[PDB]
Amino acid sequence: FAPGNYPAL
Amino acid sequence: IQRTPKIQVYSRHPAENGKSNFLNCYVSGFHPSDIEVDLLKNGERIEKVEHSDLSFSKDWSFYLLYYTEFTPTEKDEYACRVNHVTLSQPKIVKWDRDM
Amino acid sequence: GPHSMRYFETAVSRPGLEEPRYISVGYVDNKEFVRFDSDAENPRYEPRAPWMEQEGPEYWERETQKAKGQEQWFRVSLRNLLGYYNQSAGGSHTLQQMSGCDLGSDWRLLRGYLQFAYEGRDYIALNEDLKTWTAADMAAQITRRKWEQSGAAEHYKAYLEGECVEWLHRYLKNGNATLLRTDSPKAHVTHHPRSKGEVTLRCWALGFYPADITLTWQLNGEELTQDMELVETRPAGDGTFQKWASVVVPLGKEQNYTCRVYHEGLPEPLTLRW
Repeated sequence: FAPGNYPAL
Repeated sequence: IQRTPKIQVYSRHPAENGKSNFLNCYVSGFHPSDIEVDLLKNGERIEKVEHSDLSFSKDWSFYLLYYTEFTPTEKDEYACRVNHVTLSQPKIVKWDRDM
Repeated sequence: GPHSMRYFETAVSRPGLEEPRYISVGYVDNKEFVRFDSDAENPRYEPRAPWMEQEGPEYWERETQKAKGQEQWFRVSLRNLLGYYNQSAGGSHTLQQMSGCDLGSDWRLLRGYLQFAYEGRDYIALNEDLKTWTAADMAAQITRRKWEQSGAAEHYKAYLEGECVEWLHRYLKNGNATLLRTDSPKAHVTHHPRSKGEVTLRCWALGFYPADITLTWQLNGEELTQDMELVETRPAGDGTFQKWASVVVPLGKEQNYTCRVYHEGLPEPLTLRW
């Protein structure tokens, strides 16, 4: 169950 | 960064002439991922050769596993050739069964 | 013992193309159960594990959809990353990420994991408190500055502690037979002449699962740490692992040395010699 990064580097 | 690949040539099971085994070349600890790996038989590139998809470890270094179905013989020499940007020249590693 | 889930994501930019290559791989107890590759014909997470087949279209759909989201995330980040390190053009770059959660024998959370890396080096990692960040270098600081402002950590923290834990329990329930299994190692010793008055002794351990294992050499008592080459555990190709340890023993004097193998499925430490 993958994660989802929203704020970019 | 750049990390030279670590190479391990070995058979899935302990070798036994006339008996079907698997030849693996575990290339690991390298970076970047762009890598070139071949399995050799008596110095010739073995055509049909599979390998894991690609992954990396805690230290971010990548690792694959090249492999092929084969039947060891007393005189057949097997090796793995690897090329990475870290290598000035393709690094070959002989399969030392009696290891 | 412990259990875990990990998602190793890799994005590699490349010249002449604006779509970096994205490869995400999920593991359970360090075992591939899902994979996604932006270079495949029809990108989508694929089952890499037998117990993962029971997942319905809804499942794969959502998962794939997320991967699509990550690609953009990595496409962007890679871009900003280029600016942070005042890097040039038409070069190839790599941004990786590891996410996941560790669980104890009791299936209760132990650690939350999230950390990225640029060019094979550490960049930014969420600390074990799941609240603060640790920036490897100056650049990474800017990302932290921005990530603290957005309060991103709370979002990842939630995932790491809720959905990560919850979904691992499921996979563990489904992969019961595969994952929670154990294969005892099978050891043996080999001899070879190394120097003039010395000999190389190799302690072999084969066909064991999980990978974790301990091989030690010792002179009729205390253990040994000098001239003791221990090879990096490697995959056998059939799901089991292999590893060995060697030690430069003086010729003639050899049955004086012994090696022990430690491993889960082992009722008691394998002990043997030449």
